[PDB]
Amino acid sequence: DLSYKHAILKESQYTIKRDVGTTTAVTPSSLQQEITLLCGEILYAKHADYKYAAEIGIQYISTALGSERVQQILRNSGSEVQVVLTRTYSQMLDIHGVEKSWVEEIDKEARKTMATLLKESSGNIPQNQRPSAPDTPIILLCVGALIFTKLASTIEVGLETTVRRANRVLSDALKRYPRMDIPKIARSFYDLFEQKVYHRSLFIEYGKALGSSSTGSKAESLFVNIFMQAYGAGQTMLRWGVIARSSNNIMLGHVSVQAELKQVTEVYDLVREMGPESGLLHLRQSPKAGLLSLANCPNFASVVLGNASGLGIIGMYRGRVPNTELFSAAESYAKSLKE
Amino acid sequence: DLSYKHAILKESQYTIKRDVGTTTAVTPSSLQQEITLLCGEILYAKHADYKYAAEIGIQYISTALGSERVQQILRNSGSEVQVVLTRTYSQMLDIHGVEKSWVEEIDKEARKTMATLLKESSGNIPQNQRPSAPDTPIILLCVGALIFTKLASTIEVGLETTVRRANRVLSDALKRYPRMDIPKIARSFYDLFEQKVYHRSLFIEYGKALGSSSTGSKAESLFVNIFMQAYGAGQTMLRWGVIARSSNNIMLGHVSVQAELKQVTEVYDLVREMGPESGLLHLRQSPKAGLLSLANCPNFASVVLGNASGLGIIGMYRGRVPNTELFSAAESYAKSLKE
RNA sequence: CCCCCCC
RNA sequence: CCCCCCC
RNA sequence: CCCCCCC
Repeated sequence: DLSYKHAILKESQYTIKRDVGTTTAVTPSSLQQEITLLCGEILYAKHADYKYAAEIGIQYISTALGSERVQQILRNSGSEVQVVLTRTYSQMLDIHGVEKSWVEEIDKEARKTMATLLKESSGNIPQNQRPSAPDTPIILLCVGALIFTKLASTIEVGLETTVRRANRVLSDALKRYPRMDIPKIARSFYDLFEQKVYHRSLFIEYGKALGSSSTGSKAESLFVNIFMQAYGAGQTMLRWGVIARSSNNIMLGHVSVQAELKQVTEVYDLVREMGPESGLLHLRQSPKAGLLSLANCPNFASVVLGNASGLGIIGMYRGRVPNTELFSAAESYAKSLKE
Repeated sequence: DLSYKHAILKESQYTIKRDVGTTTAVTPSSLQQEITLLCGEILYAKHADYKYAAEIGIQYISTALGSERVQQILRNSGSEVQVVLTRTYSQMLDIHGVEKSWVEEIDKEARKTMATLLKESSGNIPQNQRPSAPDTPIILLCVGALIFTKLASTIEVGLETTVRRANRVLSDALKRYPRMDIPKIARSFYDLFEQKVYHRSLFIEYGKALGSSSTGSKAESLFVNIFMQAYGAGQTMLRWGVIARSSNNIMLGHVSVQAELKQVTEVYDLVREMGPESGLLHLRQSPKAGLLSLANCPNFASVVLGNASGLGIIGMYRGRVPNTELFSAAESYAKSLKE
């Protein structure tokens, strides 16, 4: 059945159309040196409103890939959003859907903070501490990638995890910019990813275009590391299933587990059939996701969760254990094997 | 014989003609923003009559796919129903076959409820609690998809299951709209699916056009999840047969089971021959369904039902057990293997 | 005739 | 319906 | 995020 369902979904002669009357903003590569400034003036000043930081990160992505490539990416993502270009005025940027009041506020706040830290201090600002640093857009996109790995999770868990992991992953940027509010920027990125779902596809295309590069700075290598940490998002049950098989859990040989193993292997075969893009299904909110669910094998899922709980892997996972006796037996065996 | 029967049914040079003098209603995409309102004014008010909620969900489907694509879908489903377009009047909708009194009643009831909940309360209605929310048509179609998975079952079982599953599947919508009557909407959808059988084909085409989409909201992902839960409808005996084979039931090696295994494998080969569209045969009430029946293998069916009963899968399945001795032996072995 | 559980 | 830990 | 010794 599962192969037939995927065959129906894949073999479609008709293309969906959505967001027909909508538009979005991009910034041409000719403005990259400008957007960098903006992407850094968000980082070293303490701003009251961090509402469009995610849009500025996506603007930098658009400068990197190019306006035409970004339009093509949005078009092949199933969304008929018409790209609107970015202009300059007196210079500053007039990004579509980003209020000019916001851009002026961010610029003025950063200029005032820079003046205050230059007047009082000894005037020895290093090359990495200024807003026009060239890795500041990647530093913002690193907060974006941290909150990207938690798009399958909830908002509160995502924000808490983003802040906790960014105090260590982004320690160097925090030292360079003492006053960068990872919570508010992470909230902005979560809002962008939820509202504009095609920007998930744009962000993934940037991740690919960055990982495929021949050279990169440490910021881009960090961004790619986090982006790849997001790969199996929304499918931790499959990873824990292969973990359970590697652990040689005895309760995998139970009668009901052996009964469901056929369709479990069917799900894994479907994973292989989709191939490399299967991992990005839940990150993209591809409607085709959910063909990879193991919820139709309650006993296998309970055994997998029990094995994870025994090994300590389960952590604070919020999934359901359908069959509690199998869960407890598997947990006991996994603890025994671990000890 | 079974391959020959399918060859006769498939190799037909003549097309059937039905519903020749009949007509049905569609709504053009230009009215989607309007139909959404209607599809949500059914959800947050307590209506005396929920008679045409299913037709309003199908109207939203018609806006999504388009009027011309919907006409083509109805034509290729074997039904010569002439599509009638939807108009507006003073604005509200005049849907063909939907009485204007009903639309006026629903709109007035929703407006009165909104006025009552705005006058008494503190006036802090969130963006998701209002009728013009853009996921309300998908919320109605989710009740429709829940009752869709029970079209092979009976009406009472379908309604009971729809309400039971919708208290959990649709918990968030229920929180957003405290007064949405899943029983009456489910009854309306069951009535639509029984009366207009071509709307099963339309609803399946919407499911495909939604699953094939590159992006979607959580409502559309939920709808696709339920729609795929409906895939093997009307053929639980085949699923339980492959379950029995996976369980390695000893009574499958009995003399009579081994006698019938040849034509059983013939049925499964026919399943593979039809391919992806085989699962939707009973959902569509395709007359070609019934070639997949295992009723001509009473001993295999009894063994399969016994295995299911032993594993606890049988639940409250109402199929017949032809050979009770095989059923009991298979149930005993399945319980023994499970323990 | 067929279908019939749970998710 | 699905998802849900850590890195 | 990754890396981190010796030759």
